[PDB]
Amino acid sequence: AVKIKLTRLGKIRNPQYRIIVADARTRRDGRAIEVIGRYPKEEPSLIQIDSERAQYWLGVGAQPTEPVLALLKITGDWQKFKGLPGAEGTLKVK
Amino acid sequence: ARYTTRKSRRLGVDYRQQLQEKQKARFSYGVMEKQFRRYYEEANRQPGKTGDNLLRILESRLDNVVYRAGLARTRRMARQLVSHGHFLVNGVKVDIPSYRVSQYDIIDVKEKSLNQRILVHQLPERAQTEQLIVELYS
Amino acid sequence: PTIQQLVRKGRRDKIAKVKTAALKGSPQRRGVCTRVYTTTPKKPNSALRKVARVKLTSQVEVTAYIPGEGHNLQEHSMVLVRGGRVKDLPGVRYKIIRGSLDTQGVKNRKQARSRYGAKKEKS
Amino acid sequence: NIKSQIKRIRTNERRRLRNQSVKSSLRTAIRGFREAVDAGDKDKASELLHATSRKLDKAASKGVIHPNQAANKKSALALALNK
RNA sequence: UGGAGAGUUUGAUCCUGGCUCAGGACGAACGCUGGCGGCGUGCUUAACACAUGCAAGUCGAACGGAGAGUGGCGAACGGGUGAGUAACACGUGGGUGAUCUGCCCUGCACUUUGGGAUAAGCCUGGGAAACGUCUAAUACCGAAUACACCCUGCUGGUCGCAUGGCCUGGUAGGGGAAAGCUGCGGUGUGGGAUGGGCCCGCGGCCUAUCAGCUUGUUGGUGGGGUGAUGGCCUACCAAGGCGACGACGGGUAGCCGGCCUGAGAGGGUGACCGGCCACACUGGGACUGAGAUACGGCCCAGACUCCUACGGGAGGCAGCAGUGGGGAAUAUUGCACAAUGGGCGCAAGCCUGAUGCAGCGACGCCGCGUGAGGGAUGACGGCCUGUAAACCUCUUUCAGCACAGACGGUGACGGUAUGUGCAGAAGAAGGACCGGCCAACUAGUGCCAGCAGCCGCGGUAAUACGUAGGGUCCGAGCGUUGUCCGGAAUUACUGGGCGUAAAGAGCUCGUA
RNA sequence: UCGAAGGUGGAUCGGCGAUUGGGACGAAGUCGUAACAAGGUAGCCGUACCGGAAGGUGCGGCUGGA
Ligand SMILES: [Mg+2]
Ligand SMILES: [Mg+2]
Ligand SMILES: [Mg+2]
Ligand SMILES: [Mg+2]
Ligand SMILES: [Mg+2]
Ligand SMILES: [Mg+2]
Ligand SMILES: [Mg+2]
Ligand SMILES: [Mg+2]
Ligand SMILES: [Mg+2]
Ligand SMILES: [Mg+2]
Ligand SMILES: [Mg+2]
Ligand SMILES: [Mg+2]
Ligand SMILES: [Mg+2]
Ligand SMILES: [Mg+2]
Ligand SMILES: [Mg+2]
Ligand SMILES: [Mg+2]
Ligand SMILES: [Mg+2]
Ligand SMILES: [Mg+2]
Ligand SMILES: [Mg+2]
Ligand SMILES: [Mg+2]
Repeated sequence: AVKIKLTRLGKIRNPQYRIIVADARTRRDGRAIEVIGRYPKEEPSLIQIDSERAQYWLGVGAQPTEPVLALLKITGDWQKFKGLPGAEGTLKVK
Repeated sequence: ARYTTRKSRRLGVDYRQQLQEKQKARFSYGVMEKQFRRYYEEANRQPGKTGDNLLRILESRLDNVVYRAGLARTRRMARQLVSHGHFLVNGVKVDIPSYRVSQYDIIDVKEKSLNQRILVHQLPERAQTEQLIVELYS
Repeated sequence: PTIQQLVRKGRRDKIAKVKTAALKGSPQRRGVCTRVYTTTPKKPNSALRKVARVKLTSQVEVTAYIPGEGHNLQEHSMVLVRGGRVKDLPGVRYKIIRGSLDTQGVKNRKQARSRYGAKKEKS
Repeated sequence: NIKSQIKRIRTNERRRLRNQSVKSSLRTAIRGFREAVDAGDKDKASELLHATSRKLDKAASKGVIHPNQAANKKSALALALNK
C-alpha cells in the first residue's frame, strides 16, 4: 500500500539515495508522500533518518522494502517499532 | 589548449587600449579566452571591487603559485612540471594548472623529480590594470 | 489614450514579417535546377551574375545565387539552398552552398576556404 | 495475443455467465413485486418484499451488485410497500 | 541592486521615422578541420507503413496429476507518443451533511454443515496450418449462525450552514458470510493510511470580414439510475435560460513546475528532468474487476497488409533495438538483473528492453594535451619571418607496452578507472576576418572575373575582388544560414503621440 | 428501443482553369511635357462628362497662391 523506498538522485557511477515514503504504484523518481531520511559510496555508508517519522509511518503500516529494512535494522528504528531487545547503536561517520 | 617573445612585443611591457591590457594579462598567465571569461563572471558575483577580485582569482592558480614560488623558472616552464604531476596538494596528485589554491593549502613536491615547501597564508589582495578589463566587458 | 480605452481594446503587437518564407523554418533546403542563366544587376553596378531557378522540396520556386567562380550545374541537378541576400540583384535572396551534394567546390582556391567548400590541398 | 490473456478470456466467459444469471434473477424478482403493488394486493406484496430483500443482499454478499446498490433497491421497495 | 549605443534620407542642419549592425542562446543543420578524458544530450518533418527476436509473468505452503491443464493474485502499475481538446482539460484555491478504496496494520467476533459439476485424461470428425463418455480443489453452489452491519416503522437528546448530521442513541420487525495444507491464510465489521471520483471561486491565446443562440433547453414534482450529488435519464405541469463583462460559430493549441532573454515590467517557448490530461490502425461498445482511454485483452463495423495445399486463418512498434520512406538533419537488430523500483511465492527464487550501464555522433557545457630551458651578429630557405628554427641538455600528462587492481555465496560496468614501472620527442593545429564602422598592410585582373552585415568597392597604379607573404583574433574548434528575446520609449501599465511629420469622425443628438 | 458505419439540398474552406484586369521592379526604345518659378492657362480637393497618354472643361470650395 504505502512503502518506504529509495530514490536514485545521483550522477553517473555515483548514486545518492533519499529514503522516501510513497505508494507501491509510483515510478522510482516520482512524487513522495514524505521524505524521511537519506542514504553507499563511502568507507562508512552515510545514513540519516528521522526517528520520529519512521515510527509514525511504520505504526500506520508502511511496508519497508528489503534493502531499506537493513538500514532501519542498523540504525535501530525497526527495533523500536517491533519492540524486540536488540536495541540501537550503530553508524558513526568518522 | 595551451598557446604553445613577439606576442608580448606588440603590447610592449615585455577599444584600442582596452584589449591590449587584457592581452598581456591573458598571455602572462597562459589562459584561454573562454577560461578568462569565466573568472571575470565569477569575480563580479563576489563582493568588494569587481576588478580587484579578478587578479585574486588569476593569482590563486596552482601554476601561478609555482611561478611565484620560483620552483620552476618561466611560468611556461611550470606548465611542463605541474601537468606531469610532480607537485602534490594535501597528499593528492594535482595534474592541473587551473587548480585554484585556497587558504591553508599545503603544496609539496613528489619524491624523485630531481632537476622547499611553501604554504598559503591567505589569498593575496591586489597590493600583493583591472579597470580597463572591467570596462572592456559589459 | 485614456486607460479605459486600453481596457476595452488592448495593445496589438505589430505583425512580424518572416524573412525567408520558402525554407519553412529550416536552415538549408534541397532542390532541382530548372534554369541556369545570367542577369545584369541593378544600380551603378554592372556585370553578369550567374543565377539559377530552384524548385525546392518545399515545392516553392525561387532564384538563387551561385557564389564563387564558375559552376558545373546543368539542368536537372540536385542543389542545397541557404538563405542570405545579394543586394545588387533585385528579388534574389537565396544562395547555393558550394561543394555539397552535386555543387562542387571552387577550383584552385586557397583563401576563405570554408565558405566555398574547397578541400585543403595536401596540407 | 501469446500471453496468459488466453487463460483470462476463458475466465471472463465463465464469470460473466454467473453474474448475468444473478443480475437477471434480481430483475424478475423486482419486476414481480411491482405488479403485486399496482394490483392493490397488500398481503402478497408484503411477502414479496421479504422474498426480494433477502435476494438483493445475498447478491451483494456474492460481490456482484455491490452493497450500496443493494441497499438503495431495498429502500425503494419498502417505501413503495408502505403506501 | 541595474537601465550604454552605432550606421544610413540632405550641398549641409535639426526633427520625425523605418531598415541594418554590435549582445545572449539553441533537441539545430551545413561547409573546412580534428588529440584524448569527464559529463549530460540525440526523428522538432510522416499519430507515415512495418520484416525478424525480446518488452508480464509467477505459486506444486490451493488442486488433480505426470512440461501442459483448472485455480489464485498480477495483467489498470511501469514505458510510449502529442493526434485530439479553448474544456473543470490544466494551474493555484477551497467543498464532499454527496461519495468509493484490493493489497498493507490492528482492534473485536467467527471459521458451522451438506451436495452437484467441469476442464485435463481417452475415442471420434475437421485441415496445409491453428482452434462423444470420465475424475479433484482455497473452483462453483441450498442452508445454519452474525446483532457489529443493511432496510423499514415509532420515538430520546444534542449539534447548525438548509436539505441533514452525530450519540456503534434506545427500541421490534425482516435479512445479511467463510477454505483449507505444511508455519502462511479465510469471511464479517469498527478505526488509521493510501490512492481516487464529483462540484464550484478566480487565472491563463487569435477573431464581429462570427449577433443572436437554446427545447432536455432553465426550473419543479413523482419515479428510474450511479460508488455518489445532478435533465444523468424518463413521464407530466411551469416558460424560462445564456450574450456587448463577447453567447453561438471559424482558426490554432496538450496544460504546468520550468527554460531562453530583459535592470525591470514584459516577449518567446513547453526539449531533457518532474506533475496532471488525452490517445493506442480508424470509429462504436460493453464484459471481468477493489480499480479499465482496458498499447503487447474481448465483440462488431470499416480501411490496409500477410500465410494458403483456396477448405480456412492470423495480425497493428505513438514498448526497446531495428528497417524502408519523408527530410537540412538525429544513434546499437549491445550487456546485465550486481545496484534501486515493481509483480508473484511461506521462502529459496523466477520474470522486468522499467532501470543500471556500454557503443555511436564535437550535438552542447567544462577540463588537459600538442612540448620546457638555453640559443645570433640574426644560417640557409620563402617574402619587401625570428629565439623562431638549426643545434645543446631536460621533463613523459594523454597516447604506447608491462605489472598490480577496485569503492558501489556474489557483481553487467571491467582486467575498466587507478597506481607503480621501460625508453624516446617521438603519435598529435586548425578556421575566419585586415575599406570604414570593429583588433590587424604591403606586392595578377579591367565596371570583366568577382566581393559585400549597411555604407558601397571593379571602367590600367585595388589596404575592399583572385593569389602569395606578414599580421591579428579565437583555438579542438572556427565561420555561415535558420529561429526567438534584446538593443526597440519601434504597441509606450512602468514608458509615446495626433496644427503642418502617420494620426481629430463633416457636425450634433443620445442607449450601454 | 437507442445506436456506429454505410447509403443520396444547401452551408463553410481550398486547388487547378481557356481567357482577362490592374500592381511591383528592370533597360530605358518611342509618344508627349501634366507638376515644381504667375512652370508659361495658379495648383489641389469633391463629383460630372470627355479624351492616345499625362490631362481638359463645367459647379461649389480652399490657401498648402505670385
Ligand atoms: Mg433510489
Ligand atoms: Mg549623401
Ligand atoms: Mg474552438
Ligand atoms: Mg481481487
Ligand atoms: Mg494539435
Ligand atoms: Mg527594455
Ligand atoms: Mg480505437
Ligand atoms: Mg463490475
Ligand atoms: Mg505494441
Ligand atoms: Mg492488457
Ligand atoms: Mg522503436
Ligand atoms: Mg519594447
Ligand atoms: Mg512617436
Ligand atoms: Mg473637426
Ligand atoms: Mg489562369
Ligand atoms: Mg508644364
Ligand atoms: Mg500651370
Ligand atoms: Mg503653383
Ligand atoms: Mg473637351
Ligand atoms: Mg473652381
